[PDB]
Amino acid sequence: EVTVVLFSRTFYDAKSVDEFPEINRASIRQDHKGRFYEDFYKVVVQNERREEWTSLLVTIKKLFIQYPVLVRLEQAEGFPQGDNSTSAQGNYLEAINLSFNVFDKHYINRNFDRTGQMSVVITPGVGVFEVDRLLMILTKQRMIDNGIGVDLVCMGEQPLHAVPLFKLHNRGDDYNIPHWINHSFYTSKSQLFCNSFTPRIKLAGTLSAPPVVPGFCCTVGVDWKSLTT
Amino acid sequence: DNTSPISVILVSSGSRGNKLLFRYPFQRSQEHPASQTSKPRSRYAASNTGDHADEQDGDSRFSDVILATILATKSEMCGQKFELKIDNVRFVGHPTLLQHALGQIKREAPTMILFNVVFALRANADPSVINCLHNLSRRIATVLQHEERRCQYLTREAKLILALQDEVSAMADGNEGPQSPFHHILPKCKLARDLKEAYDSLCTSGVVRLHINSWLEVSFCIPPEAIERSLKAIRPYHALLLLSDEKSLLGELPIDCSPALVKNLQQLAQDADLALLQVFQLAAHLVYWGKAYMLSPNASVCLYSPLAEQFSHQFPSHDLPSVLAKFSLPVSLSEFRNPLAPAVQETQLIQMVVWMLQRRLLIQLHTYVCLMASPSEEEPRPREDDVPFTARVGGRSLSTPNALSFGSPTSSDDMTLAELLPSGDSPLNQRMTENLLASLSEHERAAILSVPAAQNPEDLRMFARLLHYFRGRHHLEEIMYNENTRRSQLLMLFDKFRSVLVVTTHEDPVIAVFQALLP
Amino acid sequence: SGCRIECIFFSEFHPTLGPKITYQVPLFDTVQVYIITKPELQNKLITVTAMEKKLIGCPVCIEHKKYSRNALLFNLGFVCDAQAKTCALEPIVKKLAGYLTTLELESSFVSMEESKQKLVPIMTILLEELNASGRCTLPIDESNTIHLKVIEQRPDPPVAQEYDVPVFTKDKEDFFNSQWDLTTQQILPYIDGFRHIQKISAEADVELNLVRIAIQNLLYYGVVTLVSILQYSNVYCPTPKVQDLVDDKSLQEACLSYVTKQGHKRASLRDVFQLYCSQFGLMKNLIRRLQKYPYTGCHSYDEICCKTGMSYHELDERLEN
Repeated sequence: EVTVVLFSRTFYDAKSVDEFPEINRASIRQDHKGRFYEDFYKVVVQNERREEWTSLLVTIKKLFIQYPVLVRLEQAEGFPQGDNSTSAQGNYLEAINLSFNVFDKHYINRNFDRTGQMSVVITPGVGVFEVDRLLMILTKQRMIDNGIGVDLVCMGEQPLHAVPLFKLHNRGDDYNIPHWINHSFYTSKSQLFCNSFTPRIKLAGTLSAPPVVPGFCCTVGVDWKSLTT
Repeated sequence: DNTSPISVILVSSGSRGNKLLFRYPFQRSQEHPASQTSKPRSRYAASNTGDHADEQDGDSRFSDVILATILATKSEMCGQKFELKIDNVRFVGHPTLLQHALGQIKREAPTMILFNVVFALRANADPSVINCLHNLSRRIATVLQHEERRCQYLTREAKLILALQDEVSAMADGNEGPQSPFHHILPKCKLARDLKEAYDSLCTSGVVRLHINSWLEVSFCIPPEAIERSLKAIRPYHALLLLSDEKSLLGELPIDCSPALVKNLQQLAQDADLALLQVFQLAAHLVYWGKAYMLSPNASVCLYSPLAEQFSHQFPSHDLPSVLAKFSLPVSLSEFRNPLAPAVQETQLIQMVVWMLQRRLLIQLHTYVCLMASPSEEEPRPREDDVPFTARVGGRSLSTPNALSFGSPTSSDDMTLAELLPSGDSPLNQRMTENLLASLSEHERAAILSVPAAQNPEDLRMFARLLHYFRGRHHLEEIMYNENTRRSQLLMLFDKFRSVLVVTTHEDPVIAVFQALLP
Repeated sequence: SGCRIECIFFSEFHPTLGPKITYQVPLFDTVQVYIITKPELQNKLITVTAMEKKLIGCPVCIEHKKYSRNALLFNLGFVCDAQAKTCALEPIVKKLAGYLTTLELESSFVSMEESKQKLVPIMTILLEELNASGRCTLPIDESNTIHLKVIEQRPDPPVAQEYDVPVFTKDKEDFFNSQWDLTTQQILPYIDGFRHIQKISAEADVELNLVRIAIQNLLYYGVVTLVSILQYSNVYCPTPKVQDLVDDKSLQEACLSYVTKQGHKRASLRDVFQLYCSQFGLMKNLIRRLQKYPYTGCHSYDEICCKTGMSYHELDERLEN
């Protein structure tokens, strides 16, 4: 029994006619930085088992084409900045925490036809997330109870460091590495010479005990057996 | 990466009169694998009356490769083609056609097809390799008056491709007089990288095309004194014998090509080194200087004006060829050329005067490894009492892991440790002292056969690797390796390197070397 | 504008009253070319890329076969010059074949003929916009907007040995510093600090295999390696120069114009060229800083670039020493 939930953020969607308790406002203590932002969830099929899939693939193509107007020109209209970068911001940790907010109330309406619990996040991110301290410690304490979380990256391009990592966003750049998460990459199907591990874009114009770089990392598969059974 | 997917001759296109395939199993004059056998036509196949196929590497679906090759190698209009299918299979295709019944441009029957000989490669080819396959196919597919599928040449060709990396060459090489680099470089490629055609066409001073194969021969069924004049010091006699072999015969070359072949042994060492790994050196000049007795008019003419419109007119205009004429015109032609070889060319006394005058006036000098005498060419510029020598490319042995008493680091004067008069710089005699003594007679050239891998290391160390591995700066490593030859205690001080090869400190061997220095 | 396409065509094996129909956009899909390239445009093996050569040019093509009852079979071909690169135009044609497959399995373009006529302005906009800039965003549905990009397909990079030196040919101040990887942002500050084994434990504190991979990828895009910068020569200094000593051999070594062991002759015998083409050095002290460590502008690049506008000195300097 699946859900397929799309989620994203926008920046500078401050206010319009009665759209006030929808916004949020992000900030940084050590260097002052505070902006307006807004989180959107669009769900596709909520709680429905059926055989003969791949019709969701057609509906996700329809929603991909409809998506930028669907996210940009809604509730508040200042100057909009859509769909912020994952390696700079993101609502990732809040999304996993809301999946836990679903799964804590499993005893409410009990299907007699399901046993196991699973939450999979597909991201085009690199593996970097810039995450507040309190939410990360809180989700450690909540995955203490019922470990259900799986992350997979369809960006590919397995970087040159310990790839699941969090730069802290607390109210040296403070790193952290999780050992509770199950990350897996998805390489595409082709054969060429030297798969580069770097992007590039040309502009016009006491302890410090975890660093992330001296940890060695060859390849991570997909782990299909922990995604089908 | 020089691999071999397929060389194939399929009877895909038999459109002719009589006595072959037409609707029976595969069958031809002097070759009939028939009565429904395994049916091979491809590369690695044991071949006689009866035959056996093998399939090794094409990185694709091999029966699909055969069944698509049948219908995807025939061309209707003549010429030679190329087909790059998927990312890692190519086919440099060569058909030809001779359809005529009893025209023979006597036999038992006309069995003549659209010819179907083709060899392949995967994904990183080279236009030299393409030209090689074009030339081999042009020489294979000629006529064969009585049609003969001689597959023994197919087996020699399949061994030819994997066996020998280089196409064709000669141990006996000629010379660079005044004319040979121009005679090379004006078309730059006459036919199929043929040293023998190159030196013969320059040797008779005229172009003549008698064919050259790769390693299996396929037939198509004057002496001037200037040669021995420009080739006194290096190889006149057997080169004149090769002139005799090329004015007389063709294809009968490997009978006379190779079997015709302190100070004396070092001369032979210079020959065995010029065969592979040591280059020579020359110098040139140039007339370029200036900013915002017979030097100031040339300087003014070069400064406020262009040159050849002015300084090429006055020296006959006063009826005196003298120091300024000899400084103006022949030195300007030598500046057009820029080796010292035209100063050797157009002279009778200038050779002892020319650098004297270049030091006399303000001409700029420089010294260089000589112009474009690449190892795809024969051998240049014969040895004399004056030519300087230095080796660059060829590798050599190793010093620090194996802990030889012989110190061989490649530093300044590259290999640090009546008597070689043509040795201009220290690397020549340092390399030959690192090779061997001058005492062994034939075991010395056996050791020159042995220096491939140089008593079997490969040198991954170039005298800055020591500064990479540990705290060996310039001073310490030179003070230790300048008396390394004598006693190996100074060697073993670094050559106890197993102890800092089993470091167990997981960060830095430099500090552990610095601690293990004095104890 | 290196590669230059000129004609784009669709074709289809028609039912028996027609052999094979074509939809052309401008070369020309003429008679004899299509006759002699007929056997490639129907194959046993499907869904693979295949290009052939011919007298005028090169079809890069792929065919597909669907609707096996009255078995339907079409192909998209992309005909370009005889000898251009055309290694950057294989995945674009294969990706267009994949898009046409999903377009036929969702909405069935090539069973109705008004969409078959609509298929031709697709080719005209592609033929304009590939040669225009090299990428196409092109909507043809409520559920398909085809996207295409020309990848330059650079050659392989060499190996990055443990003792070389990176140099930026380009400038660091032209990129987004925020748009890199973390390892590149932790290497890129001390990249002028020459020795690789210095910079790793100077700022990086990384695995040396990791900084090797990172500098190899920066060599694959935009950074040139060279060999170490210990003061080999000392005796080049007795000529008068206007503050032009350090970057000189770094530039001309980056030009790949030397035998390596510079000794004591290279610098003077081209420093006469540098003098006519135009406190202390503390020279005993750059030695302990060399193991692992836990006129206003000086004319060094301006003169070589403004004479790189000409070519005589780069002939006389490619001819090395």
